[PDB]
Amino acid sequence: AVGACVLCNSQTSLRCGACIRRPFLCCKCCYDHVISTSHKLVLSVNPYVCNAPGCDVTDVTQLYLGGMSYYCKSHKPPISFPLCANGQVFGLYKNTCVGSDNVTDFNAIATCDWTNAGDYILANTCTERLKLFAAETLKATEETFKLSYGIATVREVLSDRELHLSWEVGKPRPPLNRNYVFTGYRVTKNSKVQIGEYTFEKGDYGDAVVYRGTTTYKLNVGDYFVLTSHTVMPLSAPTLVPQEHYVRITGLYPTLNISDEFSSNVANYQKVGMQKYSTLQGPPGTGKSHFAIGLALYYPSARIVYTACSHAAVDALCEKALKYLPIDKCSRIIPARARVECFDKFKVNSTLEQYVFCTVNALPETTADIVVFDEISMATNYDLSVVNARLRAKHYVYIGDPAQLPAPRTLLTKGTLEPEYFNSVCRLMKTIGPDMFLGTCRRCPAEIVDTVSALVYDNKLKAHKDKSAQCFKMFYKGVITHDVSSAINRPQIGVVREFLTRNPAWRKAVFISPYNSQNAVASKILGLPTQTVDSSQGSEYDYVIFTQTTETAHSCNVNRFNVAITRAKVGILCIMSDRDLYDKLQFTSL
Amino acid sequence: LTNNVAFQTVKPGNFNKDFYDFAVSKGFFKEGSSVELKHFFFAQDGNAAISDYDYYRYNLPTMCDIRQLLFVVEVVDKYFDCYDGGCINANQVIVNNLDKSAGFPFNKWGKARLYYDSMSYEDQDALFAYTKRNVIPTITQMNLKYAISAKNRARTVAGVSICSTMTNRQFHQKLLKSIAATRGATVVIGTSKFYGGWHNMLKTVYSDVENPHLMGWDYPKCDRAMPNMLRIMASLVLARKHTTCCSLSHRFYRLANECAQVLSEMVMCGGSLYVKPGGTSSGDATTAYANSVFNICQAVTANVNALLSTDGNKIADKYVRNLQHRLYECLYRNRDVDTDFVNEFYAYLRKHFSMMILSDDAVVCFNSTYASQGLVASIKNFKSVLYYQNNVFMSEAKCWTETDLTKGPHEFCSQHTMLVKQGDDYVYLPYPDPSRILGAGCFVDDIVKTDGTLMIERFVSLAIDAYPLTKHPNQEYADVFHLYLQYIRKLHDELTGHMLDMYSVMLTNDNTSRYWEPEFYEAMYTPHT
Amino acid sequence: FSSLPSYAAFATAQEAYEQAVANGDSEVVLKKLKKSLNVAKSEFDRDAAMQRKLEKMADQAMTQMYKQARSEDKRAKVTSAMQTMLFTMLRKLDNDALNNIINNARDGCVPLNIIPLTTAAKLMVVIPDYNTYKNTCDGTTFTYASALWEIQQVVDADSKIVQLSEISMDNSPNLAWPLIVTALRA
Amino acid sequence: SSLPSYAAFATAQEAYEQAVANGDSEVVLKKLKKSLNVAKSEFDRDAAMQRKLEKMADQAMTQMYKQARSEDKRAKVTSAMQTMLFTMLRKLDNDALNNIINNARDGCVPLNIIPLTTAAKLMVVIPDYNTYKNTCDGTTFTYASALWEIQQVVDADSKIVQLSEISMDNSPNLAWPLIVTALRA
Amino acid sequence: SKMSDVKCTSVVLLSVLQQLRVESSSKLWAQCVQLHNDILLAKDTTEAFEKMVSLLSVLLSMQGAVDINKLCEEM
RNA sequence: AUGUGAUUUUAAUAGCUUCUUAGGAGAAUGACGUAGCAUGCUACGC
RNA sequence: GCGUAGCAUGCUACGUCAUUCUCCUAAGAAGCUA
Ligand SMILES: Nc1ncnc2c1ncn2[C@@H]1O[C@H](COP(=O)(O)OP(=O)(O)O)[C@@H](O)[C@H]1O
Ligand SMILES: [Mg+2]
Ligand SMILES: [Zn+2]
Ligand SMILES: [Zn+2]
Ligand SMILES: [Zn+2]
Repeated sequence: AVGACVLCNSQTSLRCGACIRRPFLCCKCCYDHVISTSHKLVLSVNPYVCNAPGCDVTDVTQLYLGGMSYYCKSHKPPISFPLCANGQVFGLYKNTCVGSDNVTDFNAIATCDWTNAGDYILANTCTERLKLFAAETLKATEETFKLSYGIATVREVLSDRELHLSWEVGKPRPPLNRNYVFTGYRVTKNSKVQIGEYTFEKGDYGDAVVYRGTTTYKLNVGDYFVLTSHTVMPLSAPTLVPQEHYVRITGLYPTLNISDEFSSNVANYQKVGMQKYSTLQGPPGTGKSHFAIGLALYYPSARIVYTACSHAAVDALCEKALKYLPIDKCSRIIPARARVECFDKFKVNSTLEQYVFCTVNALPETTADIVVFDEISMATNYDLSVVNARLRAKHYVYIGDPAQLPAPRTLLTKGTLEPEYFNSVCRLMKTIGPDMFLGTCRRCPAEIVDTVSALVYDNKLKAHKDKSAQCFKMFYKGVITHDVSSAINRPQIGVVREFLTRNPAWRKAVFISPYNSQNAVASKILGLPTQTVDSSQGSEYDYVIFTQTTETAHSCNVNRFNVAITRAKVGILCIMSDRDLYDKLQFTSL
Repeated sequence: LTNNVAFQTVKPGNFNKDFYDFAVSKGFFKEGSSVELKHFFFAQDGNAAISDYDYYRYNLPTMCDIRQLLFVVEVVDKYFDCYDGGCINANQVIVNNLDKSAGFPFNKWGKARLYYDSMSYEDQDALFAYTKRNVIPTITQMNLKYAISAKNRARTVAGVSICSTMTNRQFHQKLLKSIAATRGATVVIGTSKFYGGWHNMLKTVYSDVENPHLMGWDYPKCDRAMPNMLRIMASLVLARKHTTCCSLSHRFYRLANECAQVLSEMVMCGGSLYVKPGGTSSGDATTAYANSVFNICQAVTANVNALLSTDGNKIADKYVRNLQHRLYECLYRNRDVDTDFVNEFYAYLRKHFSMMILSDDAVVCFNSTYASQGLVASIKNFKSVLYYQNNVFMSEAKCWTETDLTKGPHEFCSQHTMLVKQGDDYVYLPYPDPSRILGAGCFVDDIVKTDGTLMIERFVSLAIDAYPLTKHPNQEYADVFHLYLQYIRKLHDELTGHMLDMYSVMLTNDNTSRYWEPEFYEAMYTPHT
Repeated sequence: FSSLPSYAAFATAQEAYEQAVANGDSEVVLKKLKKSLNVAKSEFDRDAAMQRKLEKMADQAMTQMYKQARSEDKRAKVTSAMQTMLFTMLRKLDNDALNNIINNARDGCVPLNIIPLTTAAKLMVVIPDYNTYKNTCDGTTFTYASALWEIQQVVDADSKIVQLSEISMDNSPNLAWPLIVTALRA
Repeated sequence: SSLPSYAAFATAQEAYEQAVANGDSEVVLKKLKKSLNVAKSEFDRDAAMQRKLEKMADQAMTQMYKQARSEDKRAKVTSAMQTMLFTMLRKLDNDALNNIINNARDGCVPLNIIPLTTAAKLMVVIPDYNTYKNTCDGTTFTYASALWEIQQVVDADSKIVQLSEISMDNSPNLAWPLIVTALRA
Repeated sequence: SKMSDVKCTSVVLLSVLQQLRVESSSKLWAQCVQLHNDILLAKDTTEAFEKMVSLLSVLLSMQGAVDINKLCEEM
């Protein structure tokens, strides 16, 4: 098989060996990538290992092509030549290749481990193809390291039709997906080398799995299957489609006398109409999530695809559309997994309707007239690429605010990412400024918005509301029970319980806490609907019960407080541990 | 069988734009040309399979005249006397291609290879000997044909099961491969048109007939209108070679199996079993040879009708008048064969009605004086015979007569014939329809045959077929061969370019230099080999 | 070849010849040594070049043996598939009506063409146009094969359900004929 | 021919050529004949294996080319076929095809197959007042290089409107895109 | 050579339509096949072009299948 | 977490021809080796 | 004159290698015909 070089796009057949994503590479580009980094294994239509009966020399700088095989320095035939010669690695299309100088960044992208905070900033300012490759390899590395697997080994080989399974106790196990590969790791001492990529689907009887392999060697007694690679779907579409400015609204048909509430955004709807992709930046609870609906009501004949990374944002959009848009001519898409509860009020799984709602990972290969990507703050370059590849739409609208919490990035544990490096759209907004802006709080009381108008924004956020005085600031130490590596605060929830009887108007509030275990256990203690800070972004809640658990770096970051507290429409009760955060907020002292 | 009927469509052909552009750049396809595309890949909607199986409604129950069929049978058998046949063991049957389908329901689990391998020779002979004293009804699918044709009607072929083909091969294959290995006989099957074979066929047809005139008829709806009586007759004439290997009950049960699996059996046309009223299924183990026996039967019946229906007092040749007298006497006044007169009439036919038969397509070199007098079959006699023994009207606009032998039959096996000069003598060369070759080049039936450089053998074979056009007087006809040669040259040039870019070294021994020289093809129509 | 005793004999003959070259002995002794060396070459090529044909034959038998083992593994799979197909059709038979009609027969033999006509519980009518619909299965029940069938479903060529109120003279053009109506014996 | 065996054969050939030029005694000349013959035998034995390897290399190159090109041709068949379609469709340069294609680019696509028989119903969506003005004149409609008669103009609201309301000044009020139902003339 | 060009454009167009899964709607595939077979069996170029227009109207009618702008800009 | 997909999927009998690869056999030409017969010559013995 | 041994030449038989050709079979791709 042949392909295209990642960093010059010329025809080639040389994959690299030690890159996670198994990329294609050109001739000169492959020579520069293998001569400068620790990656040495190279795969042409056949691997570049030595061809002696017993020998393991993979460094392409050593091997020689003799006859129709590859031999190391010792096993070299008399008439042959080395592969790594004249600045190129021998392969197909040898003399129709044009290299590029971008190997300075490709080496770093393919070499790093995505644990530092320089790796992520490198993967957001390179060329578009390098951006895509970096996002793809980052997703693969995440799936390999985080929640990886327990070391499995086959006790015995009943047959090649079905394998045997034995998970190591202490670590979890990932399920079947042909995209998963469990490298063979017979690690005793005899040829500790990948013996193939395998995937395991268990049967309905006994302890046996009908595996699907990629090699032709029988399983040895000591052979193990370790999840050291995952094959993400190769993405092609660019992170951001090229901009093209228009002079008139094309493909969208404006209305006259749209409504009373959305009359202020008429010029912004025109701005959306006159550009290919537009970006709207607005501090939290300032009106982005209904700006999408007003866009819909300003172009009634235009088919619209609302999409978002998580399930809460799409659900909030569903709420507002049902509140404003004709409920009959809408829809909602759910994946075949059907793992999580969704918004069951429109005709579900009806793609051909004029108003679709979906999660970016479950979009169908369709078209549209405008695709509203909501809350890009939770969007990685992979999600932008997926939405660009699946949805061909005349107009794009990326609404979001970088100041709120970013995507998980579980591997990131050292350093800190600035807002302008979360993804490509955040870089566009923070570098050259948003195309639209609307700062005026419309959801949470003037007191809390005044509080947050200093921590994150330099009092550039105005409020049009009244201070309800229902923003209670409490200082409870909240002894910590670090049970499952996720802080649980029994005294804090108990104190909430004892002060939850004192407030009749707060019985139907929502529980928020920056720790999943605390959120989950809060449901049993007092029965309120619990939602973590991460998944509560987008929804609107009247009364909120927040409990800052520990003095740490996770719950103590300003942005997570911002997104947690700004979700209170009329009032909120916050419990605290950090004094510095207690120093600058403007709440009732209780 | 299923809960929902299945509708099968036929896709259109894949255009080969490179070759069409080359052709139009070589001055082809211009307005008012004599070589214009006429053979395309026609598409069909979902009502193709069942609107084409419905043409069996033309098969009425025909009751053939018996005192005359029982004499046409003797003459037709005399035509099949040079051959030898019998039963063969399962280890002597040779299948041509083992990857071909295995009918229904066996196609769900594999091809014919699976059943020719899973079954040993012992349990193959077991099944065959089981069929010689038992009847095995069988289902046959109707498959739509995806091939280039000049008319939009769907083409359907009866895919017969493996349980039928295995045993029918073991039964018939000795005779069927003795027919395909005899040269100079009436049934020209197994005779090639290359290496001076077409000339040999056309000159054995002219087996000393006094005032020759070439003739060719056409059977409308040949395989869907053939009466059951004549298909049974063909199956019984093919089974006269088992005079020793088989007893009489064995032969009757083999005939019953042939009728139960081929003649009138269940037909699965898109997830549904219908009943086949009759007529030959065109995919059984003996389709070309059974139809050849049919065609000779119709020719001999036409001769008998023409000779008897003649007045009798106008017949001047006193030998032919007595021959007519004895023919009527041997038809309607004798109950036992008269082998002396059967031989006499067979000699008469081969002296005045030389035939050449390929499975439905016949060329005759009939005596002209006798035909004008009425002592031998002419076109009108064939039309009458078809009217009252096939229930189809043979329009005279599709049957040709040639009065000049110096230009061969007008059309035999879809190949026109022309007398060219080779070496020092003259030979008959068959040339095809130029539109057919051009449409075969332009419209391939797959997307990997459109690449071209992968398929140079495709164009080599097409040029082998189209070589004779070079000797045609019409220049636009002769240009097709040179078009194909130039396209092969271009294909090889760009193949070398692509393989020299994909590597740095071209092929070491590239012996394609002979496929764009006319000598390689010119040697394919010379008698030496 | 290289592991044969004849190879050892050839090797020792070559060693002796090279030693005599280093010894520079007479021509007759060298000539005799050459004769011994040459016969070793013939013996080496007598046994070798039979090894190549020996291994060639062994490989041919092994490849054939591999093929026959695979053949006897496909035979079992297809046999199991055929058995399952036959038995699954058995479980589909409507045994009560089939027994009722076969017990009436004299010899126990009945024509196949009626086994459905008198025992099949579900009937599918394929209709090419509206006139045939109105003439064959108008309404919600109809009469075929001297029985009374009730129309349970109606689909079009695209397998899309069609409500019985949509099949009208004026609504005929909008339907994807032919229509397959499925009814059950009553 | 670039092989040590050829080196030995060529040097033996040169030695024999020098000897035959000298025409020395038979013993040395015939001994050189035998040595040349054995060296040639060794050289040809090596050349046969060289040619076998070369032929295997050519077979492998051809098979790899066939496989790569077949998979490439199958991989991109939809895009290639559509681009070929439109290349040919522009090459035709017909008035009707060009008209309908240029209209479909602007958004004036037909909602059903354009009918051929006289007096048949065509439903075409019109997205703009400029597209309406260019094609619709009075109560006539220029489409597919043919003149249709407008029967019924409806809106995205599915409310029947009349040709009077469609005017430059009044155009923004109508809920585009209109749907024109017309008959061939 | 304009008559022998519509007959090839029709083949390419019907291949394109069959690759967009018009085969799955019988009422439309029947009309498409009728127009294709009628273009192929045509003598007067005017009839062939008129049926070509009617058949291309099938491809233009469905909006989510092809991207007419991109395909037409390149040519 | 991106394949709880897709193997959901039709393609006949027979004839002729071209091309490619593998195996065997046969033929012919050439080369090296062993054995046998004949001629010429040489060492010694008779 | 005879023998044993040695060399050269010629011929026969056998063994091995190289080249060319024919065929027998097996597998694969493709084309046309009924
Ligand atoms: N023009 C307006 N006048 C009054 N209230 C508004 C207006 N627009 C929006 N709102 C209210 O403000 C809230 C904004 O919600 P949302 O769009 O989710 O905030 P953001 O997008 O800023 O996070 C809505 O719930 C709505 O009720
Ligand atoms: Mg919002
Ligand atoms: Zn690498
Ligand atoms: Zn080595
Ligand atoms: Zn027999």
